[PDB]
Amino acid sequence: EIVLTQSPATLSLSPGERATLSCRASPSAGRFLAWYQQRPGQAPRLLIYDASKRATDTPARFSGSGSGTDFNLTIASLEPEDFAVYYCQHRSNWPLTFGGGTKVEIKRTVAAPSVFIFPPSDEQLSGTASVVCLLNNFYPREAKVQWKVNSQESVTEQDSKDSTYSLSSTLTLSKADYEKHKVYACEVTHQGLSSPVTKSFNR
Amino acid sequence: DIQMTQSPSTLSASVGDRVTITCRASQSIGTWLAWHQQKPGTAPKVLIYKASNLKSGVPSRFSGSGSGTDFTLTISSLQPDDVATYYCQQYNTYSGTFGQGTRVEIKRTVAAPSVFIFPPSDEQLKSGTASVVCLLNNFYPREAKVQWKVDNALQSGNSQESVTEQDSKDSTYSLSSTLTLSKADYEKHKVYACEVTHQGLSSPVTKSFNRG
Amino acid sequence: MSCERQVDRVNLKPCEQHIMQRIMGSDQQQRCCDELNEMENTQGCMCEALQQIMENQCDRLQDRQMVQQFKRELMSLPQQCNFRAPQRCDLDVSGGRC
Amino acid sequence: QVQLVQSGSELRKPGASVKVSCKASGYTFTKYGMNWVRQAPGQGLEWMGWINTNTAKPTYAQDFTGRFVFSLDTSVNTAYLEISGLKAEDTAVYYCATDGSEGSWGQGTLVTVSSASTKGPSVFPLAPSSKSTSGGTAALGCLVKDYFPEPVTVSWNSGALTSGVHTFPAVLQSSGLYSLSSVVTVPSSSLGTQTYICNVNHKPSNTKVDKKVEP
Amino acid sequence: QLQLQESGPGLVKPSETLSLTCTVSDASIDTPSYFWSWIRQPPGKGLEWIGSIYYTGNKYSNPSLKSRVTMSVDTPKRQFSLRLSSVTAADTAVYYCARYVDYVWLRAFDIWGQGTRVTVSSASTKGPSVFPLAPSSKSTSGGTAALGCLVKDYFPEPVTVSWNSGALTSGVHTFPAVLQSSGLYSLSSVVTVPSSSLGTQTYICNVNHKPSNTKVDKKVEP
Repeated sequence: EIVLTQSPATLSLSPGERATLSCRASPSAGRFLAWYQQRPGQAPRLLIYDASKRATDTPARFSGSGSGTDFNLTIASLEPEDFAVYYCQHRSNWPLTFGGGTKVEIKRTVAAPSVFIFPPSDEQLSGTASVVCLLNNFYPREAKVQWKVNSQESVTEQDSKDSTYSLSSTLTLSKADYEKHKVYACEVTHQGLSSPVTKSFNR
Repeated sequence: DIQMTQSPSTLSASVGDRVTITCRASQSIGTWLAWHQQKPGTAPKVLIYKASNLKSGVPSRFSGSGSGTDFTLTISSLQPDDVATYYCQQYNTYSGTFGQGTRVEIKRTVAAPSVFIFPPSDEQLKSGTASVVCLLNNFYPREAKVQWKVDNALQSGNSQESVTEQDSKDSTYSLSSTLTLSKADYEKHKVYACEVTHQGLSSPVTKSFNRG
Repeated sequence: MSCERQVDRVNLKPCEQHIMQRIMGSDQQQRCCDELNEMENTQGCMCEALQQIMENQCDRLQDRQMVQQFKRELMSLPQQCNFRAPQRCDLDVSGGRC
Repeated sequence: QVQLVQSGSELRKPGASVKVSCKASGYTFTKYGMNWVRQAPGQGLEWMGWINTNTAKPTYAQDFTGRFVFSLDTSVNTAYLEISGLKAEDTAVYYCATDGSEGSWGQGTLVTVSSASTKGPSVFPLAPSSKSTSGGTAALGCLVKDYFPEPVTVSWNSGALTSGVHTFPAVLQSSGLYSLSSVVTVPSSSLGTQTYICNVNHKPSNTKVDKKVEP
Repeated sequence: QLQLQESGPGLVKPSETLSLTCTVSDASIDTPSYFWSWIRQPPGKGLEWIGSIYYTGNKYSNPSLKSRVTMSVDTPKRQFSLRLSSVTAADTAVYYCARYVDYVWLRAFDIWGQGTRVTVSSASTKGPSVFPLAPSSKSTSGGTAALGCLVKDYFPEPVTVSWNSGALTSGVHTFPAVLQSSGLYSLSSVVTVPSSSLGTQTYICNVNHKPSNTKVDKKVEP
């Protein structure tokens, strides 16, 4: 019944900046509108309900405002724990609807990616070899994984308390193609690094 | 504690008469009262809920009224099949207790009993017991007397009585008296008689048989 | 005014309809508090209002289970409006003599 | 169509327990609470208390505290009454009942508490007298003797003969067994040409006896 | 101080009905103005309300899902349930149970459950295989060493990984699962630790797969 059009994904914002969130209800939602906070892998947490009425265990930096049709959620002093997707919810009428969600990101120092390499460990005994590269605590999400000895699978961790993402690149090979070469190189071009970094193992 | 005082404990009336049963509460129960009808051998049926609302299937001659402490159940034209016991019942938050009940019987014209005497069966006599049964059929009023006479000797403690419910059509009563004797005692005497006294008979009627 | 007169001024139908909807399974809840706000004092004469809501719906309450559920909603209605619940509402006696 | 169907009759020894079921249909089980009513033989109705069918919380009148427990199974729409430490005075018919416009009565459950055991009846004929009123009514019947517990059902001619039938209340003989008689008044000329049969059913012992009653 | 715990299968075949049960730990089901509700969230998407139910059965549901939504409340058992019929791939989501409060100044879900991941699929459940990831691999360069475990070939989601039975929780990174061409998920969980700690502390990864009820513990050694 009532559509809740939210603002787009807020860009990356450095801590201490001002973040505003917009939610619009095509029919007037009145005073009944709530804001939810959802960190990754967590259940959404109630943040603001009614108008400008913060919930318990909610920091003072969070505040709400808005008339029936327009609503605003503002984080005065951005903190690294504020990385979450925020949803606006209404119960003006019995059909309950949620907003599309506004995911905020935290801009921090460009940092640098710590790199580690893991060889296959006795999983070829059904012979498959998985080689893994660990990129730890790098800020810029743009990162390159080159597997020089192409089927690599890559999974990236989301933001954190240090606001730096972590990247894992898994290289799956068969045991016959695992013994083909003794040197398995792992080169990352980070663009936040001084120069490309290479990690390798023998056999 | 709220007390439910049902006023007529028993009630006799003629067919087509107006009949009123009153329930009075020690303190206000405010429309939280129901009227139930129970005939012997059968479960009760709800007549009235909320002290004035007829339940479905209840004849329109039934009627309820009142609120607070005073409630009445009315039968506009009493019918012979209205013979039953009627109960008020509070169903408020505190309690659900019933009234003491009102037994309703029909007043009709006097009908003399028809008397029958049944000798013991041959099958039962093989078991060493003789049962002699006297039947009074379709009499009114209920008050009847049955005397067992064996060789013109009054019997005491040898008989058990049983009265049927008032007929839902005839408004009459039927009674059965069973005289129980041992087989040895049964064949000691030959004349077994049943003397019956009722208002509908000018003189007592005795039914007898010769056996034993 | 007297407590009985204050209740007669306001329209409690949104309150009765809000409670009955929950019991039997535009904004009645807001209008109920809006109509309860049009009183000289809410802390006081609220019990008579709460009793009168049940009185106007007793004919639609079929048994003591429904009455008990209705009483629970009435005692929670002040908290629904961000009010203060009165400490002397004798709804049990009034609910058995309606 | 609101219906309350209860479990069948029970016979129990003193000190044992009984559990009466009451199954509800034709309405929402959790909408209205369930009442329980006891009726001792020949006495009035005593309200025992009620159970909240939504929260399962029971409420008891004082005379039925302790040994009487109300419970229910909402998934089956059944309320239960369980009586422990049974005494002879607990012999009664127990009803479940609901209040309101949809309120109804269960058919009732007879709980008999006795030290005696189930015994089938013997049936003897009450043969009509040979000296019957020609052109008038004649009486015949059957004697259902020495059975326990109650009830006994008597029909005539497989239920085809109902007019003029009288079945008297059972009497508790000094032997500890019940005995009733069932009679029917028929045309005198109908005897001999017509066969009158009494159909005696004693469900507790599951005995069916058909007895021809002839002069 | 109430808590909501949802239970039910994590795998539902496409033609069948999804059934979930939540247990309230406060006996607050009977309490007025509380609507026990369900909320689902597909991966890669946002929250969607699917319905709310009162302790008296007074219920409201999403209009686009009402035809297939059935809810019930069992007050004595402190439980409410959701039945969703004729599931599609669109019904694959993490299902939350929450308590909706109906006040004029509060119309929101104040407390949520942990969330049960339900995926609809015709494939059968398969438990995970766990392999170590040796730390440093005989070469230590910096003062911090990294180690991990590879959880491979399991279905369906999710898999929970903890280190040292939850004692080690700092520096831990469990990466999102990826779907391989075989139809089985896989992930890696790694944790960075000082290099002087190796040989004095034992690192054991605890892998839990509730869809298969499989628990496996693997220790990682240099």
